[PDB]
Amino acid sequence: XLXRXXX
Amino acid sequence: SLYPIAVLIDELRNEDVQLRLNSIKKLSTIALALGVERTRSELLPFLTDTIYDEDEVLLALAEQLGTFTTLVGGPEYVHCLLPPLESLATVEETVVRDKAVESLRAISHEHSPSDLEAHFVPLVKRLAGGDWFTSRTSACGLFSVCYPRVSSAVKAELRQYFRNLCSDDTPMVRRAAASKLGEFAKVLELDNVKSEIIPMFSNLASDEQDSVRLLAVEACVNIAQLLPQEDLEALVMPTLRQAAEDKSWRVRYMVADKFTELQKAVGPEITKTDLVPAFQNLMKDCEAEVRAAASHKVKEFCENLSADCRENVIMSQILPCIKELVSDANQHVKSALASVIMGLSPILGKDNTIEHLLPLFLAQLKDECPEVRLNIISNLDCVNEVIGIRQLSQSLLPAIVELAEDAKWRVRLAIIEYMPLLAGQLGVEFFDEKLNSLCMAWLVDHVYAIREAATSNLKKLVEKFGKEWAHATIIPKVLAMSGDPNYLHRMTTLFCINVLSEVCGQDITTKHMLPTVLRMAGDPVANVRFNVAKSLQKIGPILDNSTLQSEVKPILEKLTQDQDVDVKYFAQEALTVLSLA
Amino acid sequence: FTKELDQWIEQLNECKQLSESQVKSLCEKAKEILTKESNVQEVRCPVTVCGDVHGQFHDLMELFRIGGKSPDTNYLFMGDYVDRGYYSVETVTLLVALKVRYRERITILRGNHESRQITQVYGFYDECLRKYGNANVWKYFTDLFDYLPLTALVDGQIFCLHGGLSPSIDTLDHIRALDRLQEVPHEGPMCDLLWSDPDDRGGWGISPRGAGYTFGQDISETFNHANGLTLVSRAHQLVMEGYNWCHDRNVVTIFSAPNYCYRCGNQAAIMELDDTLKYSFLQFDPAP
Ligand SMILES: [Mn+2]
Ligand SMILES: [Mn+2]
Repeated sequence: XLXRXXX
Repeated sequence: SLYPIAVLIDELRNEDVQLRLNSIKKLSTIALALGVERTRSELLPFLTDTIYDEDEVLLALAEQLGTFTTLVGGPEYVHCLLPPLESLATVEETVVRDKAVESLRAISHEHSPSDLEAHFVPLVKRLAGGDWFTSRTSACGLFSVCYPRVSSAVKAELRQYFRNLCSDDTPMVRRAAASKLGEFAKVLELDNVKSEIIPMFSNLASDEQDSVRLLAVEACVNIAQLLPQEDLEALVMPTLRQAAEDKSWRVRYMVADKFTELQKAVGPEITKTDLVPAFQNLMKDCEAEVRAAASHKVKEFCENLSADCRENVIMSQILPCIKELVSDANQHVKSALASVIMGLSPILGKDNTIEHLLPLFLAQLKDECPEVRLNIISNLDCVNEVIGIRQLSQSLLPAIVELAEDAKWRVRLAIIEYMPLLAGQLGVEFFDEKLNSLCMAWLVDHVYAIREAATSNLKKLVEKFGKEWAHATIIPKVLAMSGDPNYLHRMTTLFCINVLSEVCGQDITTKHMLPTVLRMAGDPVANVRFNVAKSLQKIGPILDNSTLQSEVKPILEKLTQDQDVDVKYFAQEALTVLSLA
Repeated sequence: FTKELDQWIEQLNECKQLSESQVKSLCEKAKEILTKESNVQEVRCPVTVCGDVHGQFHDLMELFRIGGKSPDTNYLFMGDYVDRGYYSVETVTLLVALKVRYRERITILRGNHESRQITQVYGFYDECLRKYGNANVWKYFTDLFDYLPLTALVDGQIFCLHGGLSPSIDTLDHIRALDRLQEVPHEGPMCDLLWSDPDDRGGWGISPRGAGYTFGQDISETFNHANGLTLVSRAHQLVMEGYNWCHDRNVVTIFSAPNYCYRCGNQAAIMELDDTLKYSFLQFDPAP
């Protein structure tokens, strides 16, 4: 979930 | 200056009449250059004054003056030594003041009774009644020595001054008096211990300053031994019971600290009556420092219980408290108890131990703080010699194995450490039967770190059972791994040979390990090929030179021709280090 | 020189960066060594295959604790050495260092993060500015990344690459036919290998990342059969369990950065391929 480029 | 003495002086620096230190040690020699006559008239005087804080010098001077009774004329002249010592006693650096006292105490016995009264006691008063404090602080250490030899009328004087020292306006002089109350007590005749000591003791025990109270606990041990058991209850116990309840945890800390000493000094009856309850209260103190100090005393206290009805107070008055402490919050506390708890086995019996102690032993053995469980693990002996090796193996071994195979490799790593302990503590015969397997298993664990752990752990087992046990119980199973298809395991073998060369000695290495090493030089996997070079370079210095020419040098030269880069490099390196190049 | 590398390595193992001077050098030779290797690097087992590391230096040290130390243990990293973690510089430099010291003990592949564009958005760029004082070390490493092999083949049976399969590549020759010496493109075969993701919808799909594609089981089966592969080994995707099987075991995901970005709470894993291509996984939490 950190940004879809990837948690 | 002048020359017989100017030798003591150091005319080369820039100080203030400072002395050559190495020379103040060659002091009892200048004492000969001039005779007794001139030692007294010129040497001592020169020493008395002329005191430039060189400390290291002042110290050697205080020590030296203690062994000068003869260089001055013998007993009839010891007092010639007082003046300079009195001086040093009232210095700054305590270390020196101490030495001064030790010496004054020493030569005290040289003074004739007549000279004590005539010269010694007077110095004691002047230090006691001194203005500055260090003077007073150091006076306290000089009462016990002169007290016995002087006259009835003078003793009294000595008691008065000592009294005045305990009630001194300063805490330090008071702590000092307190710390010497015991020895002074020990040399007065009963009646006076009852009439003068007790009151001083009572007073200091109820001191405004807890740094002073804290100290009356030790004085208590002494006064309590000097008195007949009947008088204890009236003259001491109330004061002692108060100390255990004292507002200051420091004071209570001291009671727990010197609990075993009080126990003996007070007798078994009072111990069952008064001390057992106090012990319970200390183990329940809100301050962890106190509980832990108290726990630390558990075994020693239980041993000293009247054989009479010992075993019953333990099960009824102590064991409960213990059960509580095993669950304590402070690991400082759990820690103290664990480092002595199983020592209760012999006192409680092989049956009581098994039904009551063994469970606690387990709790702590599976505690969080690996320190606490290590304390249990380092003290299995007495539990072992009490109950049987099997009755214990049956209560411990499940706990161990339980972890030797666990989730976290870190946890398993913890158990590998207990190995050389468990080993050398439960005996080789037990190790070959119930432990060896686990130790062999870890050699082939999935986690590298664990393998590495158990590898170097073999060395610590040989250091515990010897090169013979090794060649018969370990080298065999270890050498086997060289046939293993996994290279991670094949390398493990060489890693075990590398460490075992360190403690198996030139013979067992050359005959049983060197062969397997040399043989793997033709291993299909390059990582093994080069680690073999490295193993030769490791166990090389353990082999005699005939060996290093016959089969080592050849093998390495072969490897240097290997197709693999790293194998080449390590072979060359191996050679260049062994000198076989 | 060898004595020097050993030094640099010992240093880097204490998590101490090397100088700009030494990076420039370390990089110039690493280029030499890496040019000779191919888009489909041949790797002989035994070897341990690891996934993403992303500057999590201290977890990398935990990884060596678990699989053995280089050069004793052979290693194959499938890229993604930088960004996210707090120590991309120490990490990447150590690995490149190991590769220059031990060409045959380690193989390092290229991941989607071994690129100039994404390193300027996800860490590695700024960290370099912070640790050195200009963009030089970044330039050296990003240039070096261009020589990083796109794929590795272990014993002609196990195919390893950072991301995944490409609808514009069905043959290992196709891959050997690409020019890898260039920044990773936004699309195409080279891009797809480093950006695609296995999936549970059949055939090809739209990549939710904006690069490469998703591919279902049927696709892998075909790619494997056509190339004589026993299984496809990739990374690039956080997998809570550290490692993950899919496509009826034609594909396996291996993520080597535990508790990724120090926020997701995933395990990390590492795959051991022994002397016989027999595979075993080692899962591990973050080092304390
Ligand atoms: Mn990726
Ligand atoms: Mn990634």
